[PDB]
Amino acid sequence: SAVQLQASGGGFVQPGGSLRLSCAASGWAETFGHMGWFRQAPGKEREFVSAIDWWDTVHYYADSVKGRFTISRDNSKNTVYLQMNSLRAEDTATYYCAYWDMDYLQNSIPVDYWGQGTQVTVSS
Amino acid sequence: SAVQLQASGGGFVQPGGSLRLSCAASGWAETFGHMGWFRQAPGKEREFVSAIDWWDTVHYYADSVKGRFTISRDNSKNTVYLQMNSLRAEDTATYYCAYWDMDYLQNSIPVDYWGQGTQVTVSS
Amino acid sequence: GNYNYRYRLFRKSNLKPFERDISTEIYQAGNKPCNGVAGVNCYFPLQSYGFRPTYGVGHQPYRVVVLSFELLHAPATVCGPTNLVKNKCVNFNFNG
Repeated sequence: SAVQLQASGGGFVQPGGSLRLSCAASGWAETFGHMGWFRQAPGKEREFVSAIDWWDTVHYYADSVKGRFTISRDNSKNTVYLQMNSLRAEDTATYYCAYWDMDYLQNSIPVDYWGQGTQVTVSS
Repeated sequence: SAVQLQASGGGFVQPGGSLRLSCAASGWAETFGHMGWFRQAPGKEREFVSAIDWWDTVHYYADSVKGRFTISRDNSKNTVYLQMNSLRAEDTATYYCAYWDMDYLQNSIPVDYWGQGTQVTVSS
Repeated sequence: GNYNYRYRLFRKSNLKPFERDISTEIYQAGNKPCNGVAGVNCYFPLQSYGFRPTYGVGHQPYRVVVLSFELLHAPATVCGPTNLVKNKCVNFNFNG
């Protein structure tokens, strides 16, 4: 029930473009649960970003990322993919991959796991 | 320990009906014991009904109540319910909301604290 | 989400009775060296608490206060509520 979720990649990109977030599990979990991301603006508290299951059936997007950020898992690669569009200010922060554990979502409240993140910077 | 119990609910159920009780707790206790109901069948000995763990990790059921009883604690007002599905016509008893003041129930006979009797008849 | 409250899970060493630990260094979890940089075989011992009123009671926050008395001699500090006799067999309760 301890995962060393491995994350890699990053770089510097320009505003108004698009990118992707990386979150891969390299440890032994507690079950086949949900995957997501959390962000923290400088001087602000950590903010929930997106939620998606192991089979991309349910698609919970944040309103700040709706219509632009399209999360989706993989046919076989076992990796959800938050593909961005038309980047705004709130989406540029230090991201941490989220991981919940549930099938039928009574509430999106219980978290179970955390992992490393990817250094994505969006500036001219 | 000195624990006060706040049980309410009941009514006049029917053959195949159901109940949705409540039992709030208030008062200092030696330990966080389990709430629940010791119902004696009318004229019978006090019998365990269904006990929930205070941490909501252990659920209990009995043959006389299986399939037609369930106990659940309110997360907001801390009033543990007794909500069931298709309770039979023989449960014309007075239900005491007893209180085992122990973290684990080795045996149900020693019931440190107790509750008030809920008298509900079952007839249309 | 009250993430201000935090707990520790990936701590290598146990704590003695009434021992405080405040170090937040990245915990080195295994074989591959990290040189103080989180990654393979390395976790952050501190984890924020997911604390919302919408939660399970077991997952719900609980405020715990622990008091450790010393029922022994020397002047105490707390003793709810006299006049000393000086030659007669009389029960005494001098500071405890």
